[PDB]
Amino acid sequence: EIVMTQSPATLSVSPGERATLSCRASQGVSSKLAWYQQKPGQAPRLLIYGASTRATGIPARFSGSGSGTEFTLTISSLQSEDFAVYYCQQYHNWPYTFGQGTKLEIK
Amino acid sequence: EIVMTQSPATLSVSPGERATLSCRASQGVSSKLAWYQQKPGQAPRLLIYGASTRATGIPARFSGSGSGTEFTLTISSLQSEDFAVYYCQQYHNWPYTFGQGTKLEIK
Amino acid sequence: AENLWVTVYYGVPVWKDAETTLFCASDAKAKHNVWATHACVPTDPNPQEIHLENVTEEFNMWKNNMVEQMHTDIISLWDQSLKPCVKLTPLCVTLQCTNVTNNITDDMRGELKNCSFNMTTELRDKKQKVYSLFYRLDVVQINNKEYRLINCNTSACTQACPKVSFEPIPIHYCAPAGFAILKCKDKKFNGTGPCPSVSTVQCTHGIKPVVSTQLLLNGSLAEEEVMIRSENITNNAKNILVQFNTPVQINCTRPNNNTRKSIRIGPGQAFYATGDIIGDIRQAHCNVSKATWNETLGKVVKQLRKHFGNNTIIRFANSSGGDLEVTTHSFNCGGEFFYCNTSGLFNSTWISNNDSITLPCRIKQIINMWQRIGQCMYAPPIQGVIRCVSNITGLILTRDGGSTNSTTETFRPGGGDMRDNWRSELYKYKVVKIEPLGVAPTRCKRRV
Amino acid sequence: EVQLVESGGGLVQPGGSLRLSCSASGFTFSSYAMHWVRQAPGKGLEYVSAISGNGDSTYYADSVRGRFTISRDNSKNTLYLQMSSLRAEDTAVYYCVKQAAYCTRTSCYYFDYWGQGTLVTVSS
Amino acid sequence: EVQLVESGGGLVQPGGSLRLSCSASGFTFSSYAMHWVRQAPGKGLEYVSAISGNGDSTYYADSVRGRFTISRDNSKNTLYLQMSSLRAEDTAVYYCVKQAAYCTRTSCYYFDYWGQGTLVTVSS
Amino acid sequence: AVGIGAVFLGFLGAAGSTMGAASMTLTVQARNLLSGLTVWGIKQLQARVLAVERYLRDQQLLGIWGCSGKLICCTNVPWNSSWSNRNLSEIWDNMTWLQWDKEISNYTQIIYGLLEESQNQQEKNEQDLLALD
Amino acid sequence: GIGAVFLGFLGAAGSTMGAASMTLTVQARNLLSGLTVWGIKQLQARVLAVERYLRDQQLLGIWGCSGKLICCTNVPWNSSWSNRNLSEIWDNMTWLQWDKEISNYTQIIYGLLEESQNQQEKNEQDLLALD
Amino acid sequence: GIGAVFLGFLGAAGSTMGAASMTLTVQARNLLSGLTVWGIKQLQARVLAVERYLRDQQLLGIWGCSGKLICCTNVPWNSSWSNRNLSEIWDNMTWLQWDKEISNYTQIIYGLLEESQNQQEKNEQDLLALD
Ligand SMILES: *[C@@H]1O[C@H](CO)[C@@H](O[C@@H]2O[C@H](CO)[C@@H](O[C@@H]3O[C@H](CO[C@H]4O[C@H](CO)[C@@H](O)[C@H](O)[C@@H]4O)[C@@H](O)[C@H](O[C@H]4O[C@H](CO)[C@@H](O)[C@H](O)[C@@H]4O[C@H]4O[C@H](CO)[C@@H](O)[C@H](O)[C@@H]4O)[C@@H]3O)[C@H](O)[C@H]2NC(C)=O)[C@H](O)[C@H]1NC(C)=O
Ligand SMILES: *[C@@H]1O[C@H](CO)[C@@H](O[C@@H]2O[C@H](CO)[C@@H](O[C@@H]3O[C@H](CO[C@H]4O[C@H](CO)[C@@H](O)[C@H](O)[C@@H]4O)[C@@H](O)[C@H](O[C@H]4O[C@H](CO)[C@@H](O)[C@H](O)[C@@H]4O)[C@@H]3O)[C@H](O)[C@H]2NC(C)=O)[C@H](O)[C@H]1NC(C)=O
Ligand SMILES: *[C@@H]1O[C@H](CO)[C@@H](O[C@@H]2O[C@H](CO)[C@@H](O[C@@H]3O[C@H](CO[C@H]4O[C@H](CO)[C@@H](O)[C@H](O)[C@@H]4O)[C@@H](O)[C@H](O[C@H]4O[C@H](CO)[C@@H](O)[C@H](O)[C@@H]4O)[C@@H]3O)[C@H](O)[C@H]2NC(C)=O)[C@H](O)[C@H]1NC(C)=O
Ligand SMILES: *[C@@H]1O[C@H](CO)[C@@H](O[C@@H]2O[C@H](CO)[C@@H](O[C@@H]3O[C@H](CO)[C@@H](O)[C@H](O)[C@@H]3O)[C@H](O)[C@H]2NC(C)=O)[C@H](O)[C@H]1NC(C)=O
Ligand SMILES: *[C@@H]1O[C@H](CO)[C@@H](O[C@@H]2O[C@H](CO)[C@@H](O)[C@H](O)[C@H]2NC(C)=O)[C@H](O)[C@H]1NC(C)=O
Ligand SMILES: *[C@@H]1O[C@H](CO)[C@@H](O[C@@H]2O[C@H](CO)[C@@H](O)[C@H](O)[C@H]2NC(C)=O)[C@H](O)[C@H]1NC(C)=O
Ligand SMILES: *[C@@H]1O[C@H](CO)[C@@H](O[C@@H]2O[C@H](CO)[C@@H](O)[C@H](O)[C@H]2NC(C)=O)[C@H](O)[C@H]1NC(C)=O
Ligand SMILES: *[C@@H]1O[C@H](CO)[C@@H](O[C@@H]2O[C@H](CO)[C@@H](O)[C@H](O)[C@H]2NC(C)=O)[C@H](O)[C@H]1NC(C)=O
Ligand SMILES: *[C@@H]1O[C@H](CO)[C@@H](O[C@@H]2O[C@H](CO)[C@@H](O)[C@H](O)[C@H]2NC(C)=O)[C@H](O)[C@H]1NC(C)=O
Ligand SMILES: *[C@@H]1O[C@H](CO)[C@@H](O[C@@H]2O[C@H](CO)[C@@H](O)[C@H](O)[C@H]2NC(C)=O)[C@H](O)[C@H]1NC(C)=O
Ligand SMILES: *[C@@H]1O[C@H](CO)[C@@H](O[C@@H]2O[C@H](CO)[C@@H](O)[C@H](O)[C@H]2NC(C)=O)[C@H](O)[C@H]1NC(C)=O
Ligand SMILES: *[C@@H]1O[C@H](CO)[C@@H](O[C@@H]2O[C@H](CO)[C@@H](O)[C@H](O)[C@H]2NC(C)=O)[C@H](O)[C@H]1NC(C)=O
Ligand SMILES: *[C@@H]1O[C@H](CO)[C@@H](O[C@@H]2O[C@H](CO)[C@@H](O)[C@H](O)[C@H]2NC(C)=O)[C@H](O)[C@H]1NC(C)=O
Ligand SMILES: *[C@@H]1O[C@H](CO)[C@@H](O[C@@H]2O[C@H](CO)[C@@H](O)[C@H](O)[C@H]2NC(C)=O)[C@H](O)[C@H]1NC(C)=O
Ligand SMILES: *[C@@H]1O[C@H](CO)[C@@H](O[C@@H]2O[C@H](CO)[C@@H](O)[C@H](O)[C@H]2NC(C)=O)[C@H](O)[C@H]1NC(C)=O
Ligand SMILES: *[C@@H]1O[C@H](CO)[C@@H](O)[C@H](O)[C@H]1NC(C)=O
Ligand SMILES: *[C@@H]1O[C@H](CO)[C@@H](O)[C@H](O)[C@H]1NC(C)=O
Ligand SMILES: *[C@@H]1O[C@H](CO)[C@@H](O)[C@H](O)[C@H]1NC(C)=O
Ligand SMILES: *[C@@H]1O[C@H](CO)[C@@H](O)[C@H](O)[C@H]1NC(C)=O
Ligand SMILES: *[C@@H]1O[C@H](CO)[C@@H](O)[C@H](O)[C@H]1NC(C)=O
Ligand SMILES: *[C@@H]1O[C@H](CO)[C@@H](O)[C@H](O)[C@H]1NC(C)=O
Ligand SMILES: *[C@@H]1O[C@H](CO)[C@@H](O)[C@H](O)[C@H]1NC(C)=O
Repeated sequence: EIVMTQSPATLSVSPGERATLSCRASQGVSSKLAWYQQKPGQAPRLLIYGASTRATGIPARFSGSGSGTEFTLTISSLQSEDFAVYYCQQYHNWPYTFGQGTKLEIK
Repeated sequence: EIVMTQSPATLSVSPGERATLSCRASQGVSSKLAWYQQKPGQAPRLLIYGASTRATGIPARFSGSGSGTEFTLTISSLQSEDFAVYYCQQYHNWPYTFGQGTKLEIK
Repeated sequence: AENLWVTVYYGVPVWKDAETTLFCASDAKAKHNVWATHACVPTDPNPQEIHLENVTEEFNMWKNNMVEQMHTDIISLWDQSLKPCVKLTPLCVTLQCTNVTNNITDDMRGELKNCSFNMTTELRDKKQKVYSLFYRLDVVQINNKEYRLINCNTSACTQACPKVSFEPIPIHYCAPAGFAILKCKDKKFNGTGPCPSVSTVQCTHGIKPVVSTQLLLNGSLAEEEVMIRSENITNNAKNILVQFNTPVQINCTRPNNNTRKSIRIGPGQAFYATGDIIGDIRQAHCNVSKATWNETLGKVVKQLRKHFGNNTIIRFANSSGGDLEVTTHSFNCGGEFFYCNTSGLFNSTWISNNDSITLPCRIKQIINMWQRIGQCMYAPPIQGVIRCVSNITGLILTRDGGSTNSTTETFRPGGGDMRDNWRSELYKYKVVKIEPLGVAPTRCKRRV
Repeated sequence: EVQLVESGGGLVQPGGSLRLSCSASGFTFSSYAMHWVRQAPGKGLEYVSAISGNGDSTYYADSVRGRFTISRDNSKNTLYLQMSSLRAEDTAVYYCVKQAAYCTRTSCYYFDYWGQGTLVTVSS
Repeated sequence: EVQLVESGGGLVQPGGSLRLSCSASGFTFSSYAMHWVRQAPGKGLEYVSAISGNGDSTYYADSVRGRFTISRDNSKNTLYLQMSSLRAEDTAVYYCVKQAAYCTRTSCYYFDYWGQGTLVTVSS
Repeated sequence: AVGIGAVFLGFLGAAGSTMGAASMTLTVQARNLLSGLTVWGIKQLQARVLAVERYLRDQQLLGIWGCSGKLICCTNVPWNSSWSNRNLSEIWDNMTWLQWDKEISNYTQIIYGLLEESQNQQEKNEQDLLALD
Repeated sequence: GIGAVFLGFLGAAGSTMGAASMTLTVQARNLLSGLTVWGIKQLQARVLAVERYLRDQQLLGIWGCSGKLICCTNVPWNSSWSNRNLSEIWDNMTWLQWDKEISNYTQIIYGLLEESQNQQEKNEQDLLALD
Repeated sequence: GIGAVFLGFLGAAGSTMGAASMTLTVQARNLLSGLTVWGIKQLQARVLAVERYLRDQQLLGIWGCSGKLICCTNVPWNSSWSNRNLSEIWDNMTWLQWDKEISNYTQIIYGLLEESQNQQEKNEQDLLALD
C-alpha cells in the first residue's frame, strides 16, 4: 500500500504570500495525484487532479506540480479563507491512499 | 537517380542488316525498361515495354532483350523508315529516366 | 452531419524516429573474410526505392544511431574473426636484434631489425633458436642489443589467420519489416537540417568497411561538388568531413619481395615470421598526382571559404602530433598495414586570388585497432610485392583555434575516431518506425 | 450542481448494526462509481468501500471486509452502507463520495464531490 | 486511336508566365495519369511533372518544383501546365504524355502515346 | 484502393499527400509490414522477432476493436470535439497523416480505450440479441 | 451504467463470470506487452509471448470466432460437461472456478467447435453455389 | 465426415479433395505447436514457424478470406490453369495431385486474388461514401 507523506505537518503563512505544500509517495504514482481542501466542519473539496489540472471552479491561485514521487501544491496569493487542512491522494494503486494532511495556519 | 547509358552514341548500319542498341542502367531495374523511337520532327513512339514486350502495332522485326542492368534492342531487318533516335527509359525508380539516345544512321 | 465518429485506418503512411537492429545484406556474387558476409542475407539484385513526394524530414548525420551500430558490428566481427587464430603468448621473449644492412637504401636504414630468439617447440621440453625480421616500430629495446615486442607489456597479440581476408566487402544495412530507412536524395545536403527531397529504402547501398585515419578511401563521391560537413563549423574542436566530387587516385606499394617463414611454436600452432627480403630493400610509399591533388585542394578551399569568408587565407599544415595512428594516413593494403606521412599533401597556403607526390610510409605488424589498449593483433607477413590502387574520396580535417583576428585559417588532417569513416557514408540514411494504425473522424458509422 | 447528503449516523453499541444512506442528485448516478471514505477523529481520510456504477462490483477495505455491505439504488439515486458487528475503531466521520470519472486504460479514483459526512460513534 | 495535341508554346521573356494545354481523346482520360516531358535542344528527354488520374496527386521535378503547376480537367479531357518565373534553361519542347497503365503492385510509368509537343523559348 | 490512374504506388508513397488522398493507398503499406553463431545471425534473428512483434502489436489492436481484416473500419465511438475541433475538410484535404498523428497523439490512449469498451459492449449486445431466438 | 471503480489486468478475476465478461478487453490488450545472460532471457520471453498469443488466435480462427471477444457457436452444450444452471454459472461463479470445472472436457469442446466450424464453412460454400 | 474412422494430421492426404476438405481444421491446428547454439537454433525454428503462420494469415487477409477455412472469391477460373471437370477434380484426385498440376499457375492466381480484393475494397469504400 503506497504511503503518502505530507510535509510539513503544520505550516503558518501570513495572508498575501506564497504557501508551498509538499507530498511524497512511498513509490512512484506517475501524475496520478489529487489535492483536497477540508475547512473545519465541511466536506473536503477537490482542488487538483492529475497533479497539475485544476478542478472546475477552483481559482487560479492554487497551482499543482510534480510527477513520480515528489509533488507540491502552491498557493501564490494566500487569502483569509485558505485556512484548511490539505490532503494529497494517490489514485495510481488500489486502494487509494491519502496523506496525513498539512494544516495551514494564518500567521 | 538511376542513370541510363546508351552505347554507341551513333550507329551506322546499311538497310537489311541487324542493328543492335545497348542501354545500361546504373542500378538494376529488373524488366522495367522501355524503348522509344523518335523520328526527326516527330513525337517519340513506344516500341518495347517491359524490355521484351512489343507495343501494339509495332513490327515484329523490333526485338528487345535483357534484364537487370544490361538491355539490348535488336532490329533484325532494318528498313529505310527505321531511321530515328532510339531512347531507353526505366520505370523502376521514380523519377523515370531516359537514355541519352542512339542516333541511327542509314548506311 | 455535425456528428462525427472514430474511424480506424490501417496502413496509414506515418512513421517516427527509432533505433532498431539493422541486419546485413551482401551481394551473393562474392568463408575467409573478416566481415562474415557469407552469413549475410543475399541482397535484392534490383533494389526498390520509393520517392516520397512532398515529404521533408529532419536528418542529423552526427547523431545517427546507424554509425554506432556499424562501429559495434565491425568491432564484433573483428574480434570474432580473431577468436580462432593463434595466440602469440610465446613470442614475448628477449630478442637479440641486429640491424638489417643487406642492400638497404638510406631511407630504409634502421627500420628493419634482424631478431633472433628462443622459441617453444612442438615438444614442451625442447626449444628452437629461430630468427625473424621485425620492423623498428614493433620492437622495443630492453633497458648488448636486447629487444622485446612493443605489446609485451600491454597484451598478447593474436596472429591474424593467414587465410582470412581483410578486403572490405560492401555491406548493405537492412531494416526489419515495420521499419524503413529514409534516404536524403538532396545533392547539397550538409548532414543536418531538413531534407526537402526524401525517399524510403529497405537497405542502404553497399558500404565498404574501409578503415583509414586521414584520407577517406574507396568511399562515395559527392554528386555535384565538394561537400564540407561539420557538426559545428564555428567550433574548432569538431572534425570537418570533406567529400570529393571526383576521386584522387593513390598508388601504394611495398617494394620488398618479402618471404614468409613458418615457425611451429606448438602442437598445431604456427607463427609466420619474415624470413628474408629477396633483393634490395626499399621504403614503402604512396603516390598521388600533383596536378589532381592540387585541383582537389583548390576545390576544397573554394568550398571552405563559404563558411569563413572570400578574403581569408586558407592554409593546410600536416598533423599536429600524437601517436602514429593519428598523425599518419593509416590504412590496410592487401593485409599489410601502412602508416603514410601525409606531410607533402597538406602543405600549402591559399591566398584569396605530370609529376607525383611520393608519401613515405612505415609498416607495422603489431596492430592496435579501434584505439583499444590491451587487445593487439599481429599481421602475418605477406609474401611478394604489395601494390594497391585506391581513391581518396574525402578528408577528415581539423581547424586551429585561437582566432584573435585571424585573417588566415589553418586546417590539418585528423583521424582518430573511426566512426567518422562510417559517418561519411551513412550521412544520408535514417531509420524510422512505421505506425500503420491511425484514427480520424468521419461521418461513417458502424451498422448494428 | 452535484449534491450528496448522508444520513443514518449515530450512537451504536459495539457489535451492533447501522445503515447509512447517501442521496445523490445533480448527475447521472448509475454512470459513476460511489465510494465511502471515513476519517477517524484525530486521523486522516482512509478508504472504506466502493461500488461500481451499476453495482455489479463492490470493493471493501481489509478492516471492514466481511462486516460492511455497500449497495446502491440507481432508480432512487441512493447509496447505502450496512455495517454489522461494529467495533470501537469503526468510529469516524463517513463521507459518501462520488468518483470523478470512469476510465478504461488508466486510473481515475479521484473524487469530484464529497458528502457533508455523518458521524458514527461506537461506544458502550 | 489516341490523340494528344499540345498548344500555348511560344516565346516568353525570362521570369514570365506561360500555360500549355493538351487535348486528349480516344481513351478514358480520368483512368490514366498524365506526364509532361521536355526535351531541351541537344539533350535527351527529361521528366517535368505528372498528375494522377483524378488530379488529387501531382508530382514535380526538382528543377521545376515550386514554379510549375500541372492540372487536368477530366470533364473536357484536357491537361494543363502553368509555368511561372521561367528561366533560360526552361526552354525546350514539352510533350504531353499519357501513362501506359495503372498498377497497384508494381511500376508502370511508361508511355503509350506522346503528343506532338510545343516549343517554349525563354530569351530577352 | 485499386489505383485507377495512379502515377505510382509504393511503400509510404503517399506520405506527403493529404489524408484523403493517402487513404486510397492503405493496401500498399499494409502488405509490406511483415515481409518488407555469428554476429550477423543474431542480428537477423532479432530483426525477425522485432518485425513479428511490431506486426502483431497492431493486429491485436485491430482485433479487439472489431476491425479485424479491415483497412478502413467504421466504429460506434463518437468523435469528441475536444480531441480535435478541425472541420472534416480541414482534416481530409489540408492535412497529412504525419501532421494528424502529431495532433491526436495526446488523445490516442483515450480513443483506444473507448474503442475497446465500445467493441465489448457491441459483443455483449449481439450476444443478448441472439439469445432471444 | 459504465461506472467501473477501476479496470486493470485480471482485475475481475474475483468477480462473477457475468461481471468479468465486461472486462475482456482489459486482459486481451495485455497479452502481447504487459549474448549476455540477461540478453537471452528477454529474447526467449518475447518469443514465448508471441507464440502463446498466436496459439490463442489460431484456436479462435479455426472456430470461426476470429477477431471476436464474445463469439457464439452452433455447438449445443452437453449436460455431461456441466449440469449447473445458467443462473448459477453467470452470477455465482468466477471464471477461475469455472475453468477448474470444465477442464476434463475442454479438448472435447475444442474438437466439436472445430468440426462445427468446418461444417458451417462447407454448408456456406454449398449455399453460395446455388446462387 | 459426420462419422470418421480417425482424424489425424495429414490423415486425408490420400483422400479426394472433396473428402479431404472436411478435415481442414485437423491440419490447421497443427501448424503452430510441435548461452549455446542449440537454444539459438531452437529459437530460429520457433520464429520460422511463427513467420510462416503469419505469412499464410496475411495472404488470407489480403484476399478478403480472413479467418475462414473455405472462402469463396470473385476471381473466375481460367481454363488455361486446368481444364478438368468439377466432378473429376473434387472426386477423382487428391490435394497433393492437384497441387502438382496447378503449381505453375499458383502465383498468377494469388496476384489475381489480391487485385480482385483490391477492387472489392474500392467498391465497398465508394458505396459507403455514397451513402
Ligand atoms: C580500394 O579498392 C581497391 C579496388 O577495389 C583495392 O585494391 C584491390 O586490393 C585487393 C586486395 O589488396 C587486390 O586483390 C589482391 O590482388 C593480388 C594481386 O592479384 C593479381 O593477380 C591476380 C592473378 O593471380 C589477378 O586476378 C589480379 O587482378 C591481380 O592482377 C592477389 O595476390 C590477392 O590475392 C591474394 O590475397 C588474398 C587476400 O587478400 C587471398 O585471398 C588470395 O588467395 C591471394 O592469396 C595468395 O597470395 C598471397 C600473396 O602471394 C599469399 O600470401 C597467400 O598465401 C595466397 O598464396 C588479392 O586478390 C586487388 O587486385 C586490388 N585492386 C586494384 C584495382 O588495385 C584497395 O585495396 C582498396 N583500398 C583500401 C584501403 O581498402
Ligand atoms: C504534393 O503537394 C502539392 C501541393 O502541396 C499537391 O498539389 C496540389 O494538389 C491539389 C489536389 O489535391 C490541388 O488542388 C486542386 O486544384 C485543382 C486545380 O486548381 C486550379 O484551378 C482551380 C479552379 O478549378 C483554382 O481555384 C486553383 O487556384 C488552380 O488555379 C482544383 O480544381 C481542385 O478542386 C477540386 O477538388 C477539391 C478537393 O480538393 C474540391 O474541393 C473542389 O470543389 C474541386 O472539385 C483542387 O483544389 C492543388 O492545386 C495542387 N497544388 C499544386 C500542384 O501546387 C500534390 O498533389 C502533392 N502530391 C503528393 C504526391 O502528395
Ligand atoms: C467480491 O465479492 C463480493 C461478494 O461475493 C461481491 O459483492 C456482492 O455483489 C453482488 C452483486 O455483484 C451483490 O448482490 C446484489 O445485491 C444487491 C443489493 O442487495 C440487496 O438486495 C438483495 C436482493 O435484491 C438482498 O438479498 C440483500 O440482502 C440486499 O438487501 C441486489 O440488488 C442485487 O440483486 C439484483 O441484481 C441481481 C444480479 O446479480 C439480480 O439477480 C436480482 O434479481 C436483482 O436484479 C444483487 O443481489 C451482493 O450483495 C454483494 N455481496 C456483498 C457486498 O457482500 C463483489 O461485487 C465482488 N467484487 C469483485 C470486484 O469481484
Ligand atoms: C639475419 O640474421 C641471420 C642470422 O641470425 C642470417 O642468417 C644466417 O646468415 C649467415 C650468413 O649469411 C649464414 O651463414 C652462412 O650460411 C651459408 C649457407 O649455409 C654457408 O654457406 C656460409 O658458409 C655461412 O655459414 C647462416 O646459415 C644463416 N642462418 C642462420 C640460422 O644463422 C640472415 O641472413 C640475416 N638476414 C638479414 C636480412 O640480415
Ligand atoms: C643500428 O641501427 C640503429 C637505428 O638507426 C642505430 O641506433 C641509433 O641510431 C641513431 C641514428 O644514427 C644514432 O644517433 C644512435 O647513436 C644509435 N644508437 C646507438 C649507437 O646506441 C645503431 O647505431 C645501428 N647500429 C649499427 C651497428 O649499425
Ligand atoms: C637462447 O638460449 C640459449 C641457452 O638457452 C642462450 O645461450 C646462453 O646464453 C646465456 C646468457 O648469456 C649464456 O650464459 C650461455 O652460455 C649461453 N649458452 C649457449 C649454449 O649459447 C641464447 O643466448 C638464447 N638466445 C636468445 C635469447 O636470443
Ligand atoms: C609499455 O612499454 C612502453 C615502452 O617501454 C611504454 O611507453 C613508454 O612509456 C614511458 C613511461 O614513462 C614514456 O616515458 C615513453 O615515452 C613511452 N614510449 C613509448 C614509445 O610509448 C608504455 O607506457 C608501457 N605501457 C604500460 C601499460 O606499462
Ligand atoms: C576509383 O574511381 C574510378 C572513377 O574515376 C573508378 O573507375 C570506374 O569504375 C566503375 C565501376 O567499375 C566503371 O563503371 C567506370 O567505367 C570506371 N571509370 C574509370 C574512369 O575508371 C574506380 O573503380 C574507383 N576505384 C575504387 C573505388 O577502388
Ligand atoms: C558552435 O560552437 C560555438 C563556439 O564553440 C558555440 O558558441 C559558443 O557558445 C557558448 C555557449 O553557448 C558560449 O559560451 C561561447 O561564448 C560561444 N562562442 C562563440 C565563438 O560563439 C555555439 O553555440 C556552437 N553551436 C551550437 C549549436 O551549439
Ligand atoms: C611513385 O613515383 C615514383 C617516381 O616519383 C616511382 O619511382 C620510380 O619508379 C620507376 C619504376 O621503375 C623507376 O624507373 C624510377 O627510377 C623511380 N624514380 C624514383 C624512385 O625517383 C615509384 O615507382 C612510384 N610508385 C608507385 C607508382 O607505386
Ligand atoms: C620474389 O621472389 C621470388 C623468389 O622467392 C620470385 O619467384 C621466382 O620467380 C622466377 C620467375 O618467375 C622463377 O623462375 C623462380 O622459380 C621463382 N622462385 C620461387 C617462386 O621461389 C618472384 O618472381 C619475385 N618477385 C618479384 C616481384 O621480385
Ligand atoms: C597509379 O597506377 C595506375 C596503374 O595501376 C596508373 O594508371 C596508368 O597510368 C599510365 C600513365 O603513365 C597509363 O599509361 C596507363 O594506361 C594507366 N593504366 C591504368 C590501368 O589506368 C596511374 O597513372 C598511377 N597513378 C599515380 C598517381 O601513380
Ligand atoms: C609536420 O612537419 C614538421 C615540419 O615539416 C615536422 O617537424 C619536423 O620533424 C622532423 C623529424 O621529426 C625534425 O627533424 C624537424 O626538426 C621538425 N621541424 C619542425 C619545425 O618541427 C613534423 O614532425 C611533421 N609532423 C608529422 C606528424 O608528420
Ligand atoms: C614527414 O615528412 C616530412 C618531410 O617530407 C618530415 O619533415 C622533415 O624531416 C626531415 C628529416 O627526416 C628534416 O630534415 C626536415 O627539416 C623536415 N622538414 C621538412 C623537410 O620540411 C617529417 O619529419 C615526416 N614525419 C615524420 C613523422 O617523420
Ligand atoms: C612544404 O612546402 C614548403 C614550401 O613549398 C617546402 O619548402 C621548400 O622545399 C623546397 C624543396 O626542398 C626547397 O627548394 C625550398 O627552398 C623550400 N622552401 C622553404 C623551406 O621555404 C617543403 O619542402 C614542403 N615539405 C614537404 C613537401 O614535406
Ligand atoms: C547545415 O545546414 C543547416 C540548414 O541549412 C544550417 O542550419 C547549418 O548551420 C549548416 N551547418 C553547417 C554549414 O555546418
Ligand atoms: C594549384 O592551382 C592553382 C590555380 O591554378 C595555382 O595557383 C597553384 O599554384 C597550384 N598549386 C601548386 C602549383 O602547387
Ligand atoms: C564570394 O564569391 C562568390 C563568387 O565567387 C559570391 O557568390 C559570394 O557572394 C562571395 N561572398 C561574399 C561574402 O562576398
Ligand atoms: C500534448 O501534451 C503535451 C504535454 O502535456 C503538451 O506540451 C502539448 O502542447 C500537447 N499538444 C497538443 C496538440 O495537445
Ligand atoms: C478430472 O479428471 C481427473 C483425472 O482423471 C480426476 O481426478 C478429476 O476428479 C476429474 N474432475 C472432473 C471435474 O472431471
Ligand atoms: C487465361 O490465361 C491465358 C494465359 O495463360 C490467357 O491467354 C487467356 O486470355 C486467359 N483467359 C481468361 C478467360 O482469363
Ligand atoms: C510447369 O512448367 C514446367 C516448366 O517450367 C513444365 O515442365 C511442366 O510441364 C508445367 N506443368 C504443367 C503445365 O502442368
